[PDB]
Amino acid sequence: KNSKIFSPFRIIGNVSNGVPFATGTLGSTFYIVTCVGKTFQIYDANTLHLLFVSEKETPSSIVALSAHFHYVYAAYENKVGIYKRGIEEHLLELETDANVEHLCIFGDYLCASTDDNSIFIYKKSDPQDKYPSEFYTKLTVTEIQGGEIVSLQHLATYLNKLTVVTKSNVLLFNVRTGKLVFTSNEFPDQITTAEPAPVLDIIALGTVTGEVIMFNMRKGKRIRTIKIPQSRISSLSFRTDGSSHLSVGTSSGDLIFYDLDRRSRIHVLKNIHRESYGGVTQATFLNGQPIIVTSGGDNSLKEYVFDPSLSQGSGDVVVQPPRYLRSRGGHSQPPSYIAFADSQSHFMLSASKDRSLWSFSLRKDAQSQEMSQRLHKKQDGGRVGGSTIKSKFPEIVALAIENARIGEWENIITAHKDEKFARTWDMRNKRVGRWTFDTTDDGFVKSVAMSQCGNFGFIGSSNGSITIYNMQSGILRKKYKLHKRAVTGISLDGMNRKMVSCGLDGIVGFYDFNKSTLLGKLKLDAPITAMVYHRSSDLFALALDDLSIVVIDAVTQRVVRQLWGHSNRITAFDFSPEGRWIVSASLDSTIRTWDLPTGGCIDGIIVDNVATNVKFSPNGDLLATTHVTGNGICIWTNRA
Amino acid sequence: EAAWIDSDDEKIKVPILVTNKTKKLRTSYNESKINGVHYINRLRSQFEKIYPRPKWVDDESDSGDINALTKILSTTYNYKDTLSNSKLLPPKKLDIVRLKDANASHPSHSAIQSLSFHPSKPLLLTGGYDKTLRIYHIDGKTNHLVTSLHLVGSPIQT
Amino acid sequence: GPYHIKYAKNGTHLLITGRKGHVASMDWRKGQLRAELFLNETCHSATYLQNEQYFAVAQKKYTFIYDHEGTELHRLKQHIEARHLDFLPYHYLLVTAGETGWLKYHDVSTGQLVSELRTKAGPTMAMAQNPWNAVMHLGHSNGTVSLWSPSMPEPLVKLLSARGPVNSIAIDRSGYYMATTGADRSMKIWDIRNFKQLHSVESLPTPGTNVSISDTGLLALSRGPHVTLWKDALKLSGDSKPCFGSMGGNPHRNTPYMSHLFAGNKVENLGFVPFEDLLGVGHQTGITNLIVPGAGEANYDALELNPFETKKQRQEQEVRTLLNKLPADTITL
Amino acid sequence: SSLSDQLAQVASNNATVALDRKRRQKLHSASLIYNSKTAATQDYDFIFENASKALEELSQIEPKFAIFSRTLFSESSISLDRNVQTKEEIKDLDNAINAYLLLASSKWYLAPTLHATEWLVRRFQIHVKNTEMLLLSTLNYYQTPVFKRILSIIKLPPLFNCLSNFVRSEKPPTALTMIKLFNDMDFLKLYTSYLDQCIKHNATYTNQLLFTTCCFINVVAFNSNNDEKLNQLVPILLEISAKLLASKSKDCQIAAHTILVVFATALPLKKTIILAAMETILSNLDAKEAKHSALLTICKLFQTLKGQGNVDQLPSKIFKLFDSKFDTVSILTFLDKEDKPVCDKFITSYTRSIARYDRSKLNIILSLLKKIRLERYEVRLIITDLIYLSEILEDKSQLVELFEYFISINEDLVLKCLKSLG
Amino acid sequence: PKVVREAKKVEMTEARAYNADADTAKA
Amino acid sequence: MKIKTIKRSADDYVPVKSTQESQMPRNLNPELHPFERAREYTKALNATK
RNA sequence: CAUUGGUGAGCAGCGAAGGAUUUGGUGGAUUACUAGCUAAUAGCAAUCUAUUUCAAAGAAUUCAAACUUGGGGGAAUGCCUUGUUGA
Ligand SMILES: [Mg+2]
Repeated sequence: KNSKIFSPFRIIGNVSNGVPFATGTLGSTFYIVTCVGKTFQIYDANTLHLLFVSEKETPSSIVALSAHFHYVYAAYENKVGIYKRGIEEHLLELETDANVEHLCIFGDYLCASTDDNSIFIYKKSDPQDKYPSEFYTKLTVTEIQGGEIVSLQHLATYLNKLTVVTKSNVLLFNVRTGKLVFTSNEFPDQITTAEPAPVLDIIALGTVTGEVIMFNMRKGKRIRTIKIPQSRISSLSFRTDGSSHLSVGTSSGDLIFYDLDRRSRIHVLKNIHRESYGGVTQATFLNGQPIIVTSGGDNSLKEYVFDPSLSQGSGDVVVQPPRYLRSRGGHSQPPSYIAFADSQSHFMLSASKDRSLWSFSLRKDAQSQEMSQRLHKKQDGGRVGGSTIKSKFPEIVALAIENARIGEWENIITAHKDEKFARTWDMRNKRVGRWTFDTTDDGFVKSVAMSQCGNFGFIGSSNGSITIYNMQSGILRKKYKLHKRAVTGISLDGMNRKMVSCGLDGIVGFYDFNKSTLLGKLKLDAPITAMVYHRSSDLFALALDDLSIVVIDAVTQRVVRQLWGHSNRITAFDFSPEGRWIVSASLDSTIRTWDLPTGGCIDGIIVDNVATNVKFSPNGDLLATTHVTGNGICIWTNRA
Repeated sequence: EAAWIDSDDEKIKVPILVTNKTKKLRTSYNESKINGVHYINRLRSQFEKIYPRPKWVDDESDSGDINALTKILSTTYNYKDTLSNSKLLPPKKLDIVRLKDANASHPSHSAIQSLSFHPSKPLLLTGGYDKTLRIYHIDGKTNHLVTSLHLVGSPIQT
Repeated sequence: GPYHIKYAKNGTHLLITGRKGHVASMDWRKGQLRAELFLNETCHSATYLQNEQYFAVAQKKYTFIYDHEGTELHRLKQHIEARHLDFLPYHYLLVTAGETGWLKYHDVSTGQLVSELRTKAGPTMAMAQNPWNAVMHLGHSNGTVSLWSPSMPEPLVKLLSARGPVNSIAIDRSGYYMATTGADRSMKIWDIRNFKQLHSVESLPTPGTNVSISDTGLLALSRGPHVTLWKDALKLSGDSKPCFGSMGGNPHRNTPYMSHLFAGNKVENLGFVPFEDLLGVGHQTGITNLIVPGAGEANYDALELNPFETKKQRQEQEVRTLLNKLPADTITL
Repeated sequence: SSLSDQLAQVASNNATVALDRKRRQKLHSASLIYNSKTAATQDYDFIFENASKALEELSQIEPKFAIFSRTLFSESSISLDRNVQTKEEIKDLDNAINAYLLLASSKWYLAPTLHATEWLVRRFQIHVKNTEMLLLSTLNYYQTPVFKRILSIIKLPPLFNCLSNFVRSEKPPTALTMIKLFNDMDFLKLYTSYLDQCIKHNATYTNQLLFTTCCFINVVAFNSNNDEKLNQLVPILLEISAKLLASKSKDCQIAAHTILVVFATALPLKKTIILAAMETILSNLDAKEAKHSALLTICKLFQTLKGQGNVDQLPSKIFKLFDSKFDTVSILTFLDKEDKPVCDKFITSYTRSIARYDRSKLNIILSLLKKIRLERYEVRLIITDLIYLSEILEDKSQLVELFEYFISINEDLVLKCLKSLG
Repeated sequence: PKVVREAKKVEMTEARAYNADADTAKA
Repeated sequence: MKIKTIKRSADDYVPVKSTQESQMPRNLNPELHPFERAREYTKALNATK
């Protein structure tokens, strides 16, 4: 499973996996710790710039995250790790196979709750020690005492008491003596969230049937009850800017605000996060400011701000609605296609099954941007035909990009699922272009290609026709008709002279683009699934249906190499920039490197998730691959 | 009145001066160690200084009545009756969605002079000066053509 | 940034000069901007002349005199690389010093260089006017403080008040006390009437960039981002020595009267508001005024300076101050 | 941000400091009774003398004004300057001023209020500081000359931006622009808070309710096309109606009736909201004129219901309340008058309510059905219930008579109900 | 003119927060 | 604690009446009036001129 | 007859709960992502400042210091240099 040429680098395009993020304050500034699968990222609350990432990938997925000043505690399986600046400093290993669920740190005590309703307490070896390491004691809540633990919390001004919140009721545990100080009355509804209020002795509890309870621990009595019918609470948080506001997040993807003083609703933010991915998994008011940070399972993190009231007097009643401030995001579902935008490791295009196309920056996450889909007005002046309700374009099946003419006109072509035309995009403006290319044979688009000069675009139809357009004006120039089955690949050499095509019928046609003549035709035994053309060496490889990669020299029109060994279909493959290697992935969950001079496999990997795409950087320093699972992109460094 | 009492607090004795933050708790300069009950009470007073006590916690508690109208507004977020149950369509807003053309499967060569839905079956009939009777199976997604009938020299006015 | 700030004598107007060349003159109480220049040059300091109508700016190599609206009036070719500017109001004399180590007095009214004196001690590090006698105090790299008058080619007095360069100098209103900070992390309070050193705060946490003395006698110190104030420091008694902390609450020890920390900013210059209980602070990101009770004189004398002057009083005040202008040679110890 | 923008903010904060003579001339020249040239010449003692006399006349009209003689119109108030006061003292000052503007809201037609208010304009500079309260109290006098004088000497807040053009303009603000000002949602929250204070203080008067109702009614009219914006109005203006119904003053209640009706016809609402709406209407219904208007509102609200349960019976608690505030004889008079509005859906729900909860009124059902013609479905529902009554309830002479009434009218439909039920 | 709805720049302000470290004590 | 600052009553120093003359406060502290001897000499020289 | 001159009155065609022109404000980018403050081998982040002071170290006959001037001619009184008188 360990490559001798490649090694993991990091994952691009993930901001949050849905686990509740943790907010930490250093001095005046704040930072947000978000979980990404087996590692966490730390963003600056001011600019949402990445600062640190976990040095090593955790063996198992992270379940809980808590941050106190420099130190960050990350829980996975039965181990709680302590991290500083993204480097592990110490590992806490619990003595029970039960997996940790929740994590609370107050004072010198670290409290870990396992799924078996057992709470483990650690203590600092020295009062001045930075983090707890020593094992103090174990507290277990039995079914008679209460139900499953919902979350651990510690209210302010409580000496060595831990407020254990269970589904049935709330409990108060004195960690120092390990004795149950107080037991709450049983509640009718199942509790799902707990948030300490800025007031004393009051903890906000959220039920599964839209009830928010301002339970008073000192009195052991209810103080208030907000009602949210037909909703499920997922997060609670209080505004500490001197205004008594409460933000109640819900699994449906809504965020409601209540003004406790006036017993009124300020506003509701609808569909900030997708309901399919858990809605508002976490929403936290920044301590003492009107900014609220919200997250969800849709791979996005947002910030909203309350502007000052617009009335000089009675600023309390006239509350401005929350305003979008900033955010970072990625794909909600795994990317379908990828490509390297520029010669350097500069930018990377990604299109996913969520119908969104993104331009990702390898060198700074802040630079990553979504390519907008707002259309140009037609040159003719006729009205554009489209549904009034705005919907994203279908999934991108194929993509081709060139940079010979970036900034002068369109330079990207994309093919869509079950769509009879290919759309154009402009990388410089980062928006859809103004040209649409039709196959003109009632056939779906199966292949797209661009000439190196950036003047022509080739569209391969499912009915066997190749249409050639001009990118500058989007006017059709030539149409080639040789294949009777779907064309699965098109390429043109650097000199814009010889053109090569491949189709499911198994024939590879060789064309002279200047003279528009058929130089020759080659029949292979099996249907051809994909094509990669190497312009520097004039060699192109074809992924045949019989689980082979056939390399052909366009100059002489003969098979030069044939590669065998894959046990299933070849999802994708690419040439190395120097033209010496081919890296291919297949459904059998492996990536193989093929040395073309010798025509043999020199390296092999076993990936847990099938590699749907593989792409070398033009430099050759980085290899990027995408998998059937995971919203991000896996980046590999080339040890060669 | 406190529902619970913790005896550990009365016995424990903490030093204040060890750390910078706690030093502000001292009532006099001479003292250096205070028992737990006083230590908590000092913390509570200092906590209020960080977060002032708002009005809602103290003065207000929930624990024909005129305020029924106010209460019902709080619980309900969508204040319009769901039009699904109502059998009577709204006056000014029409909920209309377009589907695929009926003629897309097999186009007509003249104006559609007349249309008719079959009383029970899902068929649509079109006639025109093209002198043809084209019947379509209106399914809303495909609309394929069931049959046709050309009537020579018989313009279809209806 | 960074920004150097100088208030007018009557405290009605404010002049800020960015280092990159942003000069603005405004009436800060009523929020009215009089002039704003965006000279694409390196401005070091600026000062108001007889009144708010004219101000002078020390640019890269020459000092420029400007009008109320920002129109240039003169380019002072004779002043080269002036870094410090001061105005003797009664004498109508403009004073400059800089890397040339030349102290030049310029008469605004007549436009004649009254006298140019060679300091012979290299670049001048600090400058402050003694309002009582209008004798200029210059600090140098060798740690000496020299007192100058237009009519003497050589300093009236030389005082050794530091073992490194003197970064700043400040003089009380009465002209009786002088405060000097040096690069040796030392602050010394001097008695300039008799030339007797009173206090020596030998060790400071960091070198003090600036010092300023208010009308009431408050002593201000700035150390990078810190701003600290002491009250009654300028006294001959030993107990009045500035101290940062009292040992066991010793009543004799003089702890700071007030403190404030500009978290990420290195303080550029300190100026007390003339007749208000405020302390102006210039720093990298702009200007800020700190409220300092007891800082300013409560009882101004309208005959000399009036914050509430109208324009008609101003133009009358301008002429009569010009009529009884004191001659330059009158300046003596 | 540029240096100019920050200084502009500094200029606004020190608007009333009176730093120099020119600033004093602008601030002191502002007046409601005197032109600029004469205003500048005046002294605070002169202005206070007239105001002191003016407040005395107001006190005769209404004793409550006499209290302000102790606080705002005292001889010591002459030396009181707002700028030198601390934050706590200013808030205390603003509470007194805000209270006065409420009393003066109804007496602006009297000349003394113009002289009583001049003291606050000159001394406390309310036209610069408390501009929002001053405009709101005088909002309904927009066509009067006094409002024109207020607009001239006043700097408009951001929310009152629509009135900017009518500053120092010969024409008074038009009724149409007044709708535009109310159209803004932030203004409605601002006005609602002000109107809430009036309800708390019983400071309302007829002219305020008339003007407030019209703008509220007109706002719904302007947003009738926009259903989404109507949805945003429901939390605010219905919440106002709840407060208005709480006022013991009958005029306030009638305004709530006027406001409530327009929403129901403008926007269909849940039967839960309509049911709750009645309970508030009937809870505090004491004045006869309110009772007349209320009953008109009750029937209109049901008429808008167009969903299953459109004519279902009232809940038990609601029915008892309605009967107490409206006896059967009263409604028989209501159905008697020829000009009765369409109320059949309510009568059907009321009719079915009688059968479920009261057996003694069954004779009243017969009388009601004759007076008002019910629609076909409503008749069918009534027959369906009365069939159930016969099987459960003992057969009575009145009960059979109600059937006999249906035998006379549309005998065939009576069989249809019987066929479906038994 | 309708009500101007401008989005003013919002910059952070230092805010004091309670430290839970004082909560723990040892016998 | 006990905090008090200089506070100027604008009405005292800027008269409300436009016709009234502006008040002229006086402090005879010598510290506010430097160069007593030099100023009187020049006024003597100007009078002689 | 031609306008590749302006202003209009209408078609063909395009055409999913509308289409077009202009514009205010904020947010993210425009260099390659190792976190805030301070008296910084650590504290703070609720700051301490009731240990923050002492000790030690630290002073070139460089005791030199306009590399900084628009050209021509001078400079009474100044200022620089050199000598000189008398204390
Ligand atoms: Mg714009």
